[PDB]
Amino acid sequence: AKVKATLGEFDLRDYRNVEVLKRFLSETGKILPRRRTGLSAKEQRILAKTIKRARILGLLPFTEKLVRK
Amino acid sequence: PITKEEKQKVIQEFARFPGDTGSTEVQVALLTLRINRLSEHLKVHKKDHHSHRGLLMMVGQRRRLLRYLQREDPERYRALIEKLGIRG
Amino acid sequence: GQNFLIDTNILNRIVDHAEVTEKTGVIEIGPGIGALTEQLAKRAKKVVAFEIDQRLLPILKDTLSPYENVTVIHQDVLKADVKSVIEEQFQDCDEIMVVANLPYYVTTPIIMKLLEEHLPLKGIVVMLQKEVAERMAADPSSKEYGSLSIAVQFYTEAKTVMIVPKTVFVPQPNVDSAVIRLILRDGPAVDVENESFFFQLIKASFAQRRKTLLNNLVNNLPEGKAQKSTIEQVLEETNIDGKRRGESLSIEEFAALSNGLYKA
Amino acid sequence: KRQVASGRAYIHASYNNTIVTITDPDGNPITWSSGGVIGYKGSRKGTPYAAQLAALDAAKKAMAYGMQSVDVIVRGTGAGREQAIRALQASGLQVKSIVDDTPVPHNGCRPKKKFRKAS
Amino acid sequence: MRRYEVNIVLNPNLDQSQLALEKEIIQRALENYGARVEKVEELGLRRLAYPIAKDPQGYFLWYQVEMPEDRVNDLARELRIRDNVRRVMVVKSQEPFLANA
RNA sequence: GUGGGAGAGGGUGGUGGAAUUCCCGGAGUAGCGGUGAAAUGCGCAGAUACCGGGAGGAACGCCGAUGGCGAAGGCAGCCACCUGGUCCACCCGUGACGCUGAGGCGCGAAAGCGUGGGGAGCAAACCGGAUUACCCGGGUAGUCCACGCCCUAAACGAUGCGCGCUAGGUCUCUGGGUCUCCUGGGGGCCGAAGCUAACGCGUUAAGCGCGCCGCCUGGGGAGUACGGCCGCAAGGC
Repeated sequence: AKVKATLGEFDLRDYRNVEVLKRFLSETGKILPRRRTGLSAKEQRILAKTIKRARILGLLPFTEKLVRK
Repeated sequence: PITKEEKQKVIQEFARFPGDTGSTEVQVALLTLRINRLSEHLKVHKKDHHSHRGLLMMVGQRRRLLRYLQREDPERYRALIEKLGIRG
Repeated sequence: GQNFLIDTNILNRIVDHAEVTEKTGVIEIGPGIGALTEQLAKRAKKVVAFEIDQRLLPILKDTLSPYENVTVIHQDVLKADVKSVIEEQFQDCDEIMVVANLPYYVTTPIIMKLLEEHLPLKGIVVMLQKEVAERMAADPSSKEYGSLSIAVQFYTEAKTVMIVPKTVFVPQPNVDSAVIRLILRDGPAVDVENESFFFQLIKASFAQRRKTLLNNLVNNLPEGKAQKSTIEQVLEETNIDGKRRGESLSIEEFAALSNGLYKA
Repeated sequence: KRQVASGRAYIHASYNNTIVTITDPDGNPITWSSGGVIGYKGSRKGTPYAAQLAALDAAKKAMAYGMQSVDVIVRGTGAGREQAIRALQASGLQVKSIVDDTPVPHNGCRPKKKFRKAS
Repeated sequence: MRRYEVNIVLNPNLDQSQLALEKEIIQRALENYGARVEKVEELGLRRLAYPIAKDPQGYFLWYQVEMPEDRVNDLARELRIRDNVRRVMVVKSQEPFLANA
C-alpha cells in the first residue's frame, strides 16, 4: 500500500506541514522511494527538496534507529 | 534581471512606429542592454566562463544585425550607433 | 623456481662478456639450477658459490663432480662477510668477478650492498630488467635518470652488454631482460666532503623530481627542516644554479653542491 | 558494585571480531566481553559461535552486579549479530527492546582501497 | 521587492522578558533592512527530532515579508549574530502547488 | 515581443547533519587490530567497546532513476544574490537579416608546475612485515583553496555542422489543448523501405539529397630526425 494512498489533500511546497511529512519517511528517517510513496518524479523531487528543508529546520530527523535485530 | 519596466521603456524609446516590438533598432537596443548588464557582471565575476559564451553569442548577433542594417540603410545605422554609443 | 634461461647460445655470449679466463676469478651468487655455474666453472680458476636456498644448493652439489674449483659456501651474501673470502679463496686467482642471473628483487639490493661493503673488486656483470638497466646506465636530462645512476657513477661506467629475448626464460617475462656490466672504477668519480651527506643531498634533490631544485631542497632535507628559515643563504651558496631541477644537473654539479653544503 | 538493576548491552559486531559491552543508562561501562577473552585468536574470533560465547560470558559476569533487564542496541554488520542477540536474550536477562545503530557515513571521508567502488 | 518567508528558531528556555525583547529587536532589524512584514504566525514550542545547541526543545517564529532582494543576505547575517537564536533560514515565498487535485 | 515551464548549467557569500581522526574528561579490564591463514603494528605510560565536551579538514547517505542540465571537459546537502542556455502557447512585430567556416580568440577531466595558504581521510615514491616457495601495518609529495602556467586522453556515440524527405510499435522526462486522446521538444529499446564486407544502422540514420569545413592513400622505420613555434620544466604543435 503506497503512502500516497493513505492520505487526503495537501500541499508539497509547505515545509511546515510536519504531520504529513512524518508519513513520507520510513521506519528509519529516510525518504521513501517512488515505489513506496506513489508519486510522479516531479512530485518526488519537490517533496525531497521540502523534506531536506524541513530537516534543516529540525522538524524532521536526518536519521533514526530501528527497533529490530 | 531586466524587469518589465525598463525593458518596455527601451522598446518604446527605440520603436520606429507605435506597436513595433521586433524591428532591427529594438533588437539592437535590447541586445545592447543585455550586453551591458552581462559585461558588468563578468567584470565583477571574472571566473564565470559559462556566461562568457552567452556574451560572445549576443555580441555576434548584434554585429550581424548591425551589418544587415548598414547594408540596407546606412543612415539608420549611423543614427542607431550614435544613439546607443556602440563601437566606442 | 623463477624464470630460468635455457639458451646455451646467449649463456655462452654472457659468460664471454664476463671474460672468464684462467687468470679471471668468479664469485657465484645464488648458483641456483647451475647452468651459469656450469658455463663459469669450466673456464674459472676458483668459483665461490653463495646461496641461502634450502635444497637448491645440495641438489646442484651432486652435479659438481667434474668441477674442482667449486668452493660452494652456503650462506646469505648480505648477512655474511665476504672480506675473508678475498684472502681465503682468491689465493688461486686474485682477479675478481661477480656474475648473477637471479630475480631482480634480490639482485639489485645485493649489488647495492656489495658496493656499500667496500670490497675492492675489478667488476660485476649481472642480469636485470630493461627499465632498471636504463635507470643505472643513464645520462643527464633523461626520464631514465635518477639517484641510482648517480650512485653507480662513482663505482663504474656501465653499458648493457647484450639485450636478452624473453623466450629464453622458461615462463616468459613480459618485459625484455637486458644484461649490464659494472666494472669498478679506480676510485670515486668526483671528490666530496662527506659520502653520506652527498647521498642525503642526492636523495633530497630527486625526492620530488618534477619540482625545482629549490623546492626540493626546501622540504626534502632534514637539516633543511632545521634551517628552513636559513634556506636564504642556501640559495646564496648556489653557484650558476638558477631555476633548475635534479635531472638537469650532472655528477660534478651535485658534487660541488655538496661541497658547498658542508660550508653552510 | 553499582546495582543499577537496569542497563544496556552494546554489541559491536565487526567482520573480524564481535564485542559485547554491558553498561548503565549513564553510559558508564561496568564490564565487557569479546571473542579474544574466551581465548579464540585469528579467524575464529568473529565466528557466530564466538559471538554466542562472548554474549554468554558478558551476561554471566554482569549478573554479579545484579543486572536483570537490559535494552540492547547492536552496532556493526558482522556475521554473528543474530547469534549474539539470541544468546544474550537466552542468557537470563529480560531484554526490553532490540535495536540497531550501525554507523553509516553521509559520503564523508574517502574509505580504504578495498572498501571503495561504491555504486 | 520580492516576497520572502523568514524563519527564526530561538531558545525555549526564556521567560516572557527575553522572548519579548528578542521579538522587538528582530522586528527592529526587519524594519531596518527595508523590509515590510504583513502577517506573523506564532508556533510556540515544538519538539525537535534532534537537539540543537544542546537543547531538545525549541521556540518557533514565522514571518512572510516583501523586501529588497539585494538586502536579504544582510538581514540573514544580522539576525544570526545573537546567541539566543539557533537557526535563521530565509526562503522565497512559494505558491501552494497542490497534489492529486 | 508577450504569457508561462523544467533543470547536479556557472560564479559569489552564508551554514546543516552523519561519519573519520585528534584533544580534554568519566568508567573500563587484557587484549585490540589484521588475513585465505598470518605476521608487522598498537595496549599495563590502562589499549579496543562505550558516555559527554571541544578542534579541524574533506565529502554530501536515502531521494537516485536505464533521470535531468551543458557546446564539449563536466555538473549532486541546503539557503540567498548575479547570470548562461533552452521548451511550449499567442501568431503580435522585421522582411532573407541565413548555413558553414582556413587563420585568430576563448574554454578544456585527471596528473604535473611556480608563488602563498591548508592538510581530517586516502595515498605515488618510501619504511616495514609476511605468505602462493599480489596482500596487511605506517607514511611523503599529491588529492583541498587563491592567483598564474601546463593544453593531454579509449577528450568515444571510436559517428563534424545545418536543413529537407522516407512505415510504425513500446518505455520514459517536460510543456499545451477541447484531456480514453491530439499536439510539440528531449532521452532509450524493437523494427518498414533502404544501406553495409559483415557486425549492424534505421524519423536521436551508418537511408535518400544539398552547402561548407577537417582528414586518408600498404606495414614498419616513426609521431622518430632536422627545422620552426609555444612552455619554468616535464612536455605540447
